[PDB]
Amino acid sequence: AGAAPAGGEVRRVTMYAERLAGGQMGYGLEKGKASIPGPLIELNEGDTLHVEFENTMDVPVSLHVHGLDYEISSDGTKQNKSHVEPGGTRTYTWRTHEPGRRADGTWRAGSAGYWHYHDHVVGTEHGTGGIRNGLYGPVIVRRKGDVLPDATHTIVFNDMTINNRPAHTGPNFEATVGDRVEIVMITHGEYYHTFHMHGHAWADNRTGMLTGPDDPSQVIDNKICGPADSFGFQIIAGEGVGAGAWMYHCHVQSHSDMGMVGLFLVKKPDGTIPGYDP
Amino acid sequence: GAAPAGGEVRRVTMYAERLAGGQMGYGLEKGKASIPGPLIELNEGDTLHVEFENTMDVPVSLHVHGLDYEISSDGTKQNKSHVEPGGTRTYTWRTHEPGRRADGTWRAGSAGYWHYHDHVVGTEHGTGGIRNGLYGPVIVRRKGDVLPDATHTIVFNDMTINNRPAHTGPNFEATVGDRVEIVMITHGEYYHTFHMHGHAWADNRTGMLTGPDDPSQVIDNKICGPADSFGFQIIAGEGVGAGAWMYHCHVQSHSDMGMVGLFLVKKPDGTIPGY
Amino acid sequence: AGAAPAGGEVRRVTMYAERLAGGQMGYGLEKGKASIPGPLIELNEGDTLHVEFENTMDVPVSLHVHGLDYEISSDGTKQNKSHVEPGGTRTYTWRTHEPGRRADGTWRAGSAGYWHYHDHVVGTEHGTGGIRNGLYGPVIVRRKGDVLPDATHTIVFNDMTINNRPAHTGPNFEATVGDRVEIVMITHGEYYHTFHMHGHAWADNRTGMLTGPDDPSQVIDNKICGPADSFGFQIIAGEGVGAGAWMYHCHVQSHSDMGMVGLFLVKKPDGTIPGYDP
Ligand SMILES: [Cu+2]
Ligand SMILES: [Cu+2]
Ligand SMILES: [Cu+2]
Ligand SMILES: [Cu+2]
Ligand SMILES: [Cu+2]
Ligand SMILES: [Cu+2]
Ligand SMILES: [Cu+2]
Ligand SMILES: [Cu+2]
Ligand SMILES: [Cu+2]
Ligand SMILES: [Cu+2]
Ligand SMILES: [Cu+2]
Ligand SMILES: [Cu+2]
Repeated sequence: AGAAPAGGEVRRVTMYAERLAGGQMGYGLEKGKASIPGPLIELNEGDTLHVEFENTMDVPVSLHVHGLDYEISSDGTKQNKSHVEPGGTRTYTWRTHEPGRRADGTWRAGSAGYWHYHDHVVGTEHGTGGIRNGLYGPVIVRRKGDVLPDATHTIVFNDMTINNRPAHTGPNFEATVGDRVEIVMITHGEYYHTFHMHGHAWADNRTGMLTGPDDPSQVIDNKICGPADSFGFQIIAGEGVGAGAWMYHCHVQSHSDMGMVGLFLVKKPDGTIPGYDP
Repeated sequence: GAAPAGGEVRRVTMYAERLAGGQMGYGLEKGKASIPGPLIELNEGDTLHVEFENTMDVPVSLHVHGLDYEISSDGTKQNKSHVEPGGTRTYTWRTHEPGRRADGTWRAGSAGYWHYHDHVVGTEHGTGGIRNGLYGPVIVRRKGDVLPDATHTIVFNDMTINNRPAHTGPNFEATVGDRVEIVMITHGEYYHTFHMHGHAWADNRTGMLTGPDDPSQVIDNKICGPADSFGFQIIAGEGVGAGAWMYHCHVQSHSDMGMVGLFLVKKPDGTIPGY
Repeated sequence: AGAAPAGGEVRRVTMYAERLAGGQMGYGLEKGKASIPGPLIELNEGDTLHVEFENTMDVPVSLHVHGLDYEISSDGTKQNKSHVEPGGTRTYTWRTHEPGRRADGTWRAGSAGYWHYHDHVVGTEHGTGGIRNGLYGPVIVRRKGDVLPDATHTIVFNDMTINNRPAHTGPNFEATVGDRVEIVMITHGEYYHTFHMHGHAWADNRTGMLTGPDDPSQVIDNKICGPADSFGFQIIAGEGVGAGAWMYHCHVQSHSDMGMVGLFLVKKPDGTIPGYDP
């Protein structure tokens, strides 16, 4: 349960770019604890986040965010001289805003949504190598009153992997029937995909939930998405369908056949998953 | 008219058969398998028990998008709810209306344009069965939804429409004024862009704006990928009159290679001008 | 903020198809002034446009429009024998309508939206050769009260080009901070793309702007699109982010690396751009 508070706090966080095993690179909030996808960044509309960023690698890296407000000096592009030299540090500043009525009378949308950050300088001047190595992460910006979940899982379709994992190796995620589960879904690389969840549908809008009986957003369980698209939704685990090993996968047929599959294990209260047998 | 509130327990029997030259299909009676398979329509609240029978020499399953089912009705080998050659099984699909949850949020109803397909032929994601023609449309209506005079199903399965040979349509006929409903499904390996000459729709659940407050983009072109489903209703010839109105994938090599047909909109006397 | 009036005017223009340098083809409103993309046609909901069209080329060409009302006589296809022979002429007629309640109580959508026109006859019966050559252009149909921009810019992703240009030639677009800028984005050809704008987001709906605090459309800065997709939006240039050279690009990694990139040059009031090299 819960709802998002009105935002406006100034926050600081340490971020590191680190080599990981397998030629992979990752972001982390703590030295030695980088992860792919990188750490989830949660902000409420109006918050400011000062990211004290350190590049612990032997090659330049950058941090570039979708959707938030930044001045060009926190762009994370080499083109604007906001990348980070090997061993260097720099403070990237992100700002967010509430919606509101402009003086001209139009409506200014807020920053709330499902967003992401990624490298922009490794391999190419668009971060093609660093994205491919794992330098991407989720950003959620909440509007005041937004329903909060019991858990949030990030699913990144990165070329032909999920979260840079080997073919047919999840990730799986667990919930109990009735848990309010939040999915952040991000795509990267060269390929278009279609993201599909067995047993669970969501609304194709900002929060993934219909606002009420007046909301005309299509209700879907299958969504085409391409490089750098990002969306999210919230579902009630097992709602209307019960416990089980509920597949999610890319529905591009060869993509699922070659490994782009994982499991949303929905448990009964006693912890069991009927008919689940790997 | 419009659609009623649902809550009926419906039954249907569905067969999977082989068809000419390696294709495979679903049907309501044997020897009558079609590609795409039979349209299933429900009202939110309805339950459907599909008495399924596999008539083929290989396993098959029935898996549906969007509807409520238990893990036992998955239609996946993974959960052992596939059907062995010659075997039978009853799949149960449920639907629900929208309403406020216990937690105060709004729960979406089942209404939408959906589809069902095989999941075990060729691969454990049904790649061979989908290619062969094992897919069909499902419509679930909300109470009050306007009913059409006709419903046509267009599936973009890899480089074909409805598994037909290149440059063979299908065409669909209507008369000016008809309320024409289109179920559009995509399957296989390619993205596509579905496009209709002369008619636009709203990019929302019904394909029609709710009213003057519906901000949905109005479009005549929509990108879709494998297992995307959507639908819409148009008044044929509205504002444009009768004639042979093209629809096609708008990916240029795709239309060029034959993903194209004609929506033949007839004058009340039955003649299509310029055709 | 100035607004679109109600429509209902009958407008007339002349349009020519002409060969252009580099084995190209384009539309223009005056002989010898064709461009790629073709001239922007703007209509108010309910206006009619009669296009006095001439084919100055040695192959059949045509004019086909998305989104607008036309009879098969102006369909623009060899199917409905509405193409234009070499040297020939023809008058194409487009109509638009306002929205309203039908007899049966259902709501008829207006013509308002971001649309486009292209050839349908060169190369094949689907205009593949014409579209590749540059026979395409934008159409904006405005609804009464729609907010009017200070400038409109058309970005067409045509196969692996922007506006048929060579790789890494932009185009760039200039604005001043505070300007209300309108983007028209059209895709053509064989491939999918994902349009991305640095520092500026918009609403995934008809206008690119949220109606108010009840509009649930997702706010995005990244959007997958395929051949003959069209959408548009207005942004306040630099809002929340400030002046600077703001990148836009296809976010498919190999597409950006290979030059599907341009610049949204947002200038301070004095015309300078921080950190940019003119
Ligand atoms: Cu970028
Ligand atoms: Cu995929
Ligand atoms: Cu499914
Ligand atoms: Cu990006
Ligand atoms: Cu599946
Ligand atoms: Cu296609
Ligand atoms: Cu068209
Ligand atoms: Cu499926
Ligand atoms: Cu066409
Ligand atoms: Cu591209
Ligand atoms: Cu960006
Ligand atoms: Cu077209």
